[PDB]
Amino acid sequence: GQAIQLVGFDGDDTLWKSEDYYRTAEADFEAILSGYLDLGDSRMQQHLLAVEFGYGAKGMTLSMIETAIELTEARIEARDIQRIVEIGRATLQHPVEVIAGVREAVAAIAADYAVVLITKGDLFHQEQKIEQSGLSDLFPRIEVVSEKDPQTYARVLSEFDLPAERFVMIGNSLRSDVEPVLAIGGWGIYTPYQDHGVAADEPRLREVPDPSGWPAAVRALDAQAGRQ
Amino acid sequence: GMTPIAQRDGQAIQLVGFDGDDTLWKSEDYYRTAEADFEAILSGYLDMQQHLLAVERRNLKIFGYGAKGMTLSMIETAIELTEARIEARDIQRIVEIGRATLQHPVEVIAGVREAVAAIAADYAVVLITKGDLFHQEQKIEQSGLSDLFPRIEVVSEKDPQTYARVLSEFDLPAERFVMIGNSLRSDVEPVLAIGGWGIYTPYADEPRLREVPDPSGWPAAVRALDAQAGRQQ
Ligand SMILES: [Cl-]
Ligand SMILES: [Cl-]
Ligand SMILES: [Cl-]
Ligand SMILES: [Mg+2]
Ligand SMILES: [Mg+2]
Repeated sequence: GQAIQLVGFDGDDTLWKSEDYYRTAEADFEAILSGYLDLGDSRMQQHLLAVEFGYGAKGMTLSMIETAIELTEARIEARDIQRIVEIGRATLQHPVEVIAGVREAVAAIAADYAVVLITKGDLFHQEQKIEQSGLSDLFPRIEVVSEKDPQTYARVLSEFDLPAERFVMIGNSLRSDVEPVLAIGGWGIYTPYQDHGVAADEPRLREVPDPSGWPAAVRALDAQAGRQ
Repeated sequence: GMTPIAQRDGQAIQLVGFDGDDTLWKSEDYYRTAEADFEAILSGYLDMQQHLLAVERRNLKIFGYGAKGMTLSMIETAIELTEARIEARDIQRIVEIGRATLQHPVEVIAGVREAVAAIAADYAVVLITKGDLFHQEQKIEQSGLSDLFPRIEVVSEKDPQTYARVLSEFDLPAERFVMIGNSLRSDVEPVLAIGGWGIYTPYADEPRLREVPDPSGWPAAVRALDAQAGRQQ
């Protein structure tokens, strides 16, 4: 006898660090290009954007490769393309660091609510991050998906036989973690770490600055769902 | 995530799993084309070559299966084979091979749709495949067979533990599951290992397996396996 029954959690940049490592890869990529191009010139013009193979580490590497070949008019040396491959390989072999307060927060939540990890990305690398994280033991239901759109979240909830009104999703993206869930009648917790359509006065949302606030926020949303 | 199958009385097998690549649709043809285009690029450097297995075997452990990792392993192999002589323009060409493979035409194999529909009349059906989730999802949509495969399960590896996990979610014991595929090693052997049944259809002994040369034989094979299963349980 309670309103919210299930709490979902994003992976990358919610449960564990990810973007930091992609920023390191990007820094290394630009260092390679700086041997060929004047990158201190508002004039380049990437457009890594255009070459997205995907947004995961494999897609990033192929995109970095195409970009480098394009921007250097195919003058880039094979030895330096090998260095871009080593960036992706290094990014793929990154043990993920769990975000401080996350294990405590999930444990506290898992004491009163069912939980599910819903992560979009490369299946292989995401399974590796889940394993590396040590968080498997708190998540008996784990979903890796190719897209976070309303229908994918709906499909997930349909497998739990649970209406969206009894679900809270926690994530670092208003666009891909909160908005789609609101769209099907759910609740969100946003912990920031792609314009989105979330209304400035959205009542079914809390912004929680760090994971230590997630349990209180779930309970707050649960009381609201009970009154509403 | 799979959800428990409604099991029917009066039959023993309840669920039939299908592989995709080289079972429901053509795949290997396109990978062989990829490999011949790769060799054609290399031919301008060297008098394929099989430094490629070396590289792919070590990269499996970071990429898993699929065309994206294949492309990166090809780049790495070409740079090795040509002692870093390979032109960026030709590496460009390797990336295009990979791009082409990632959108390869999905041509369903003769007789498959009728076989699947026939089986689906009496049994739950699931598509179980390893590799790239996004690419495998796109192949089922390109194929035209989406209406028959609402249940779709992409895994990182096809091994007994994985198959057992999939079945645990359907809440089904392995003796009520048949798996159909073209690879003995990946499709059939791991399912036999956890106590299931197998149909082996290679893409051009063992009482719980049938070797069936083409898909038109699959529905009869399922029925025969079901009959055997029922006499034992
Ligand atoms: Cl990717
Ligand atoms: Cl990913
Ligand atoms: Cl694949
Ligand atoms: Mg995230
Ligand atoms: Mg196959």
